[PDB]
Amino acid sequence: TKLLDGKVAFITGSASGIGLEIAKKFAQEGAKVVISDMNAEKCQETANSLKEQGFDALSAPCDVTDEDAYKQAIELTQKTFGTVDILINNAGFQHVAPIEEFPTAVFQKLVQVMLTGAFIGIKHVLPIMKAQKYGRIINMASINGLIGFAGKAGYNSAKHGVIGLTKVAALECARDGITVNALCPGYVDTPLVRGQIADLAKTRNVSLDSALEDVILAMVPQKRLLSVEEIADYAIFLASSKAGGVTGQAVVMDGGYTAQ
Amino acid sequence: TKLLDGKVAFITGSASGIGLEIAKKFAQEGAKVVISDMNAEKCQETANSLKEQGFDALSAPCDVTDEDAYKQAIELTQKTFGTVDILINNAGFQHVAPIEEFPTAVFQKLVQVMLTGAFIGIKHVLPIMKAQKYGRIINMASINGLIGFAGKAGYNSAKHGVIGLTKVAALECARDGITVNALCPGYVDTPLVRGQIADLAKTRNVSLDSALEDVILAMVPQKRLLSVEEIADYAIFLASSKAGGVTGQAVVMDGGYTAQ
Amino acid sequence: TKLLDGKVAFITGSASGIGLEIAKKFAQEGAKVVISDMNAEKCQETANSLKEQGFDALSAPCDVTDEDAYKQAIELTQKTFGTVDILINNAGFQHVAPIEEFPTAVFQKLVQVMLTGAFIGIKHVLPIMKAQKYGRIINMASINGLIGFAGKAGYNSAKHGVIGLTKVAALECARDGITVNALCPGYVDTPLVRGQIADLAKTRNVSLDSALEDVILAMVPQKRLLSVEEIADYAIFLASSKAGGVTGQAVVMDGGYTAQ
Amino acid sequence: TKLLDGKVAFITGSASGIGLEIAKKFAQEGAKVVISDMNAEKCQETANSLKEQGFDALSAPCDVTDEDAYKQAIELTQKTFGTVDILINNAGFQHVAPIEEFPTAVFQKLVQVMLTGAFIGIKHVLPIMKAQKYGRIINMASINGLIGFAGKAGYNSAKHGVIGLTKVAALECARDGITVNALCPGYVDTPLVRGQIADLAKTRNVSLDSALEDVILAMVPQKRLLSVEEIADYAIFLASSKAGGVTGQAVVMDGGYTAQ
Ligand SMILES: NC(=O)c1ccc[n+]([C@@H]2O[C@H](COP(=O)([O-])OP(=O)(O)OC[C@H]3O[C@@H](n4cnc5c(N)ncnc54)[C@H](O)[C@@H]3O)[C@@H](O)[C@H]2O)c1
Ligand SMILES: NC(=O)c1ccc[n+]([C@@H]2O[C@H](COP(=O)([O-])OP(=O)(O)OC[C@H]3O[C@@H](n4cnc5c(N)ncnc54)[C@H](O)[C@@H]3O)[C@@H](O)[C@H]2O)c1
Ligand SMILES: NC(=O)c1ccc[n+]([C@@H]2O[C@H](COP(=O)([O-])OP(=O)(O)OC[C@H]3O[C@@H](n4cnc5c(N)ncnc54)[C@H](O)[C@@H]3O)[C@@H](O)[C@H]2O)c1
Ligand SMILES: NC(=O)c1ccc[n+]([C@@H]2O[C@H](COP(=O)([O-])OP(=O)(O)OC[C@H]3O[C@@H](n4cnc5c(N)ncnc54)[C@H](O)[C@@H]3O)[C@@H](O)[C@H]2O)c1
Repeated sequence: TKLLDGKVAFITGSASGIGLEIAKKFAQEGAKVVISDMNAEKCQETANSLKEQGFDALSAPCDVTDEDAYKQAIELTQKTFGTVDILINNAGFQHVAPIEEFPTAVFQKLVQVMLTGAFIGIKHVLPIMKAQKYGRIINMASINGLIGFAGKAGYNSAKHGVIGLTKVAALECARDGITVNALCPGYVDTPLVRGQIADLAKTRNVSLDSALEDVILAMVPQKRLLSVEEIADYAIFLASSKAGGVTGQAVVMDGGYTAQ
Repeated sequence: TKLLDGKVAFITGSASGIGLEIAKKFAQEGAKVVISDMNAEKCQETANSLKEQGFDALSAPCDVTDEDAYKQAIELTQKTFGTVDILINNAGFQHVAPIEEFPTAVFQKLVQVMLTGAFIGIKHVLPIMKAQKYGRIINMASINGLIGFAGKAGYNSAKHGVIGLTKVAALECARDGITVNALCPGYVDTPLVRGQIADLAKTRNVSLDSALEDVILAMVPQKRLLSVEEIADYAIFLASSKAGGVTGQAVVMDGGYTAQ
Repeated sequence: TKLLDGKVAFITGSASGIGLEIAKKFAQEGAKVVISDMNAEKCQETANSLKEQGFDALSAPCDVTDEDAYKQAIELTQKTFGTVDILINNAGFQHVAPIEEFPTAVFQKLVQVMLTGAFIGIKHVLPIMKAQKYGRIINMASINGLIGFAGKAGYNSAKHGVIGLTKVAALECARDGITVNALCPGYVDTPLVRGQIADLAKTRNVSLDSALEDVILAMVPQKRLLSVEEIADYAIFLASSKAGGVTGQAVVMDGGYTAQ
Repeated sequence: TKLLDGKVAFITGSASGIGLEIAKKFAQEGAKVVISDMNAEKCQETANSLKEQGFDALSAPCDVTDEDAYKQAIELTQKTFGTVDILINNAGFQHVAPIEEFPTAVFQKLVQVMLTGAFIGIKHVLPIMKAQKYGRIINMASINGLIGFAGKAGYNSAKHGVIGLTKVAALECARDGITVNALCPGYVDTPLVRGQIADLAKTRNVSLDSALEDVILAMVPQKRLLSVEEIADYAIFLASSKAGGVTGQAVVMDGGYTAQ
């Protein structure tokens, strides 16, 4: 069966990692998918490969902090596919430092990409969704939106913020056939994380295996990275017509991290 | 596709309402389902109808407060189907009173059915699941496990308690291929609730429609009862092989109740 | 100054540990204190020493699971001091086991002492407090009321439950000048805990110091036991006329345990 | 007794409302208080009146979004009083609009004042506090940091964010004698709120009394505004040497709003 059959899905940061898998898996479920990221070359390359596999894919690159460019990617989507049924605000990045050595500019940029970016997306899709009395907004948050972690002042601040935006947005459209949720993964096996494992391995003079098993997974009860496939599967449920009563939630898939 | 293909699902309180729909929908997803409740007559009638529709159904009635009878229903399941892959602790009931007029016996019985009952189920399935390094335990909790509501001393106490049991159980089996989650519905269109709408309509001398729209749905942003179909659909996801990284969570489907 | 000047404080489990310090410190703040516990000999000894220090102390021993004896301790308080302004539900105990080896009787008893006990206390003081349009109820919960911990099925279930009872009770008396809060300590330097340090030291063949510093404080950011003095100081604030707008809260003092 | 005796308290937004009361009440508890706000004239006027009442008060005006001016107010404090023991990040404002009509600039400014402002304060006091192995940081958040409210996209996003910053900061200094908490008031009787009552009274053609009792207090179980005195009293406890084991918490004083 095709759980997202001829729905139109716009996914920010979809040229790598969780967003790329979400785009791929949404297409397999019958979605028309919009590949959007900074790297406009990976975006065409991505959408072009999905088209060769017989999928409906549009390249609509944009910096989510650039409201003019984000608004025009949304208009190109409307022009191309007729609507936006599903928005995934996934674009993000990381900077780990103690607060004293945390550049204020970088704090502000993490917040601008991962909070203000989601707010821009939502502001511009809410009209399209309210008109059709249907939609699904998923803000890719993190357990770091629900707990503290030393060195992640900007990230945890931005992810905490996007859960607040999620609840406010959910209340504003609860009557309009529209859900607004924050999907909160724990550690996922992504380019992002294998880099951070490499990072920790160099600096602590340990093997990639120890770096992963003794540091990163130290506080994960299941002692494993989640697969992008697992995040994508939860995204499909939340993005589907079957999840219309789920709204204003921080939805957690963290191998038990936050249960302790 | 059949998301629960030849999994064995044991569901407490499955002769009516959410448990009956879960049993029906789990069967459509290829589960072998065990109908278990107080009313042993409805249990045979239920399982007999599922068998006539070409489903694999066992009647294993028991009072979940009766640990001998619960343990024997689990053994009859093992004998019949070879294992238990999925436990749904769904059995429950309600008594609304101000604390001063809340009989202590009734407080204790709500807790015994809806907390101690879940603990008995889990204690007896954990061996079977740990041996096979696979399982799914879903404790049917409520938003009343996450918030207060005047008049529900025993219910809210028991539902809060089963979320605590959920987290403890999740941590004890996180390495064993086993997930333990609490599904937290808001108001569902059930025999239970249509009765409580009738109740409120008599006592306040209003129509069933006002009783529903002005009292019960007063604090539901979506202003609607959830369908048993919606709870069942979330239960299928959480009970499926696709949700192996979801554990120790209060998973909320409440039309936005708890977002405000 | 005397923050509890001629208030009447009834404290369950007040013959040792946190309850004994609360009784002592409440007396220093001008409270009339009721010492209540299982050990009726320690209760007279306690109250007799407070009297010799020029304090107003009553011995009213009772098992909090014995509703007849709890109701009569409350009546003896009314007879002796004229009212109950402050109830501290502190009585408790611990049994750590994996769920499979967790006797159901012991699960039920942890819940009966630490949930049903608090409900009995509240049921019997709510009339006295509602009549006078004043009161303070503090349920001694734990971080284990807010998170999971492996081996604590009964404890975490009971503490989770008493936070639910707290919210329900708070909503029932929010107009009556009455607050209902759950004080949630982390690890406190108590007879209870020094025993559990001794326990862990024997079984793991390590020093008391390693047992404390490497096991118990492993997940405490501040890397220290809290003093009974610290819990008592928060109890005084919450029990004082200054905290009338604090109600229905899990109030956490855990050296940062739950922030991660 | 003087609970803050010769502690040095720097309070942002302290020329009106909660910050002004905190400054006044901290002075009565023996603090040396720094009055800091946009209005540099109210700041001198404030500090000058505290000096005439025999208090230790410094006027150090600054825009908390201006990191150069905030850093220099902190240096003037060090020069004047020798240290900073207590930081209250209180500066804030409100803009209520549906997301579609919510100017992105205004979203960004609410976040810059109430999140980035707190991060600037913390970055610059953490060195002073870590050197002396003592401090207290209180971020004035709101229940709107813990729940959703329609029309408050920027506010709820910023307040949610500052709770995240609170937990991260708490973990970074848990060993250094420093606590970081977010005080979360409900509706307080402030210039801010009496304005919003006037606002609602005009627009809905109702009396100030109905506007307050039927709209604002609709979801407050205690059906009353909190006094600035009540927030100040909790701030004193959290800012005192008695609260050293409280850290990384959203500390709620909301007349029961969030318990339902
Ligand atoms: N990987 C994990 O373990 C993990 C855990 C929790 C949550 N998350 C969150 O999930 C999301 C996906 O992360 P990921 O691990 O797939 O990797 P990633 O962050 O490398 O991928 C995100 C994509 O966002 C793009 N991007 C960055 N800034 C952008 C901007 N301003 N505008 C447009 N695109 C921009 C990047 O180019 C990248 O391709 C992020 O929001 C992340 O914070 C990740
Ligand atoms: N209906 C709602 O709106 C709602 C909302 C939140 C959560 N819930 C929870 O979901 C579950 C299902 O409730 P429901 O609305 O389908 O109706 P229900 O409570 O009428 O059905 C539950 C079943 O449990 C059975 N049962 C009761 N005590 C039992 C015992 N000791 N042993 C065995 N079986 C027993 C009953 O006979 C009944 O058939 C309950 O746990 C309820 O608390 C319901
Ligand atoms: N010590 C800690 O680190 C810690 C941490 C979190 C919360 N708590 C909670 O704080 C409370 C105080 O614990 P504590 O460490 O002071 O020690 P404790 O549990 O040894 O003291 C509690 C007292 O309760 C009494 N008691 C037990 N069962 C009773 C019953 N049925 N009726 C009456 N009295 C009974 C005991 O005799 C004892 O004197 C408990 O509720 C505990 O669960 C303790
Ligand atoms: N009043 C309530 O009911 C309530 C409820 C929850 C939380 N809060 C929070 O408590 C705090 C105090 O609010 P309040 O009601 O006393 O009123 P307020 O917001 O009017 O007072 C805050 C002060 O901050 C100052 N300020 C604003 N922007 C500034 C900037 N960039 N730099 C420096 N100073 C600046 C203002 O001039 C003002 O004097 C705020 O953070 C508010 O969000 C208030």
